[PDB]
Amino acid sequence: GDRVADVIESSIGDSVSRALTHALPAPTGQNTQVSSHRLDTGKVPALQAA
Amino acid sequence: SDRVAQLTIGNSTITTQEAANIIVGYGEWPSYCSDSDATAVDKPTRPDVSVNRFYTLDTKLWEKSSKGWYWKFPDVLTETGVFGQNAQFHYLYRSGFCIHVQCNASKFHQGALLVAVLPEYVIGTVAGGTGTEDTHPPYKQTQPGADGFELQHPYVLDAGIPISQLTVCPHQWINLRTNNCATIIVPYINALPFDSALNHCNFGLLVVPISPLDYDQGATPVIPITITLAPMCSEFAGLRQAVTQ
Repeated sequence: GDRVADVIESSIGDSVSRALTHALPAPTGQNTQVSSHRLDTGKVPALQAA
Repeated sequence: SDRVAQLTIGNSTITTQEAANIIVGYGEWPSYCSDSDATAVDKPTRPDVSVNRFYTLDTKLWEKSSKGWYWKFPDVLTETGVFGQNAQFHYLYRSGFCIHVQCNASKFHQGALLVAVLPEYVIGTVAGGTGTEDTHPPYKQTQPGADGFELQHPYVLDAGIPISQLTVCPHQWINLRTNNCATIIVPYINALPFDSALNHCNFGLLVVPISPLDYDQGATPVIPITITLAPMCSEFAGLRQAVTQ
């Protein structure tokens, strides 16, 4: 009998693969959408950290 | 109704009294490019007045021993106006054209021209005359400018093809008894939605007299031929520094 608590809450016996991602379809390349000019702060896609 | 006509695009305007109907090359009008056909992602520019107006090139002369001429479009306008000063900056180009031709004369003169529009009119040399000597046409015969270039062998149009079959293209005549001008409208003819304006030359205008000019003494001998034309639905893309050639 599993009467202790550290055995009930245990993560042992996990046959599942936690996947962050998930596949999607792509029969064609992506359709470029329209854009216009923006002059805002905070928003800044160019600056990355590699 | 069919004789009188007027042509107003841009700041400019044309009148004419003894004309004929207007032609639309290959049965359709100009247009801007679709979002499906197009491939480039950059947003074009579309001035709509500074470029889409009548430019006047140069005024030739028509003697009795004249043979013909041609002009390559849109090479004619690469040094003329805000049109040309955009076509040097950018790399990609799209446009249509309206083309109006002038030649006046009295009711004692006689003659006939043929005003045709041929896409991809490659020029071919004479192979030295013997046939063996391979040659190529120089730069001033393929992009001669706005001053035009004169034909040497017009029966074959300098490309091994007769002039007898040039009417299958968009053509008009100027029979001096009947009319005094020819108006031709043309869409953008190319396999690619955009293409350069400096290297590529999409079509060539031809003006060949079939029945020669003739008159009697005491009459005005100078019979000029003037060429007028207007871009339409002009787009540009790929901005960068100016490139003459």
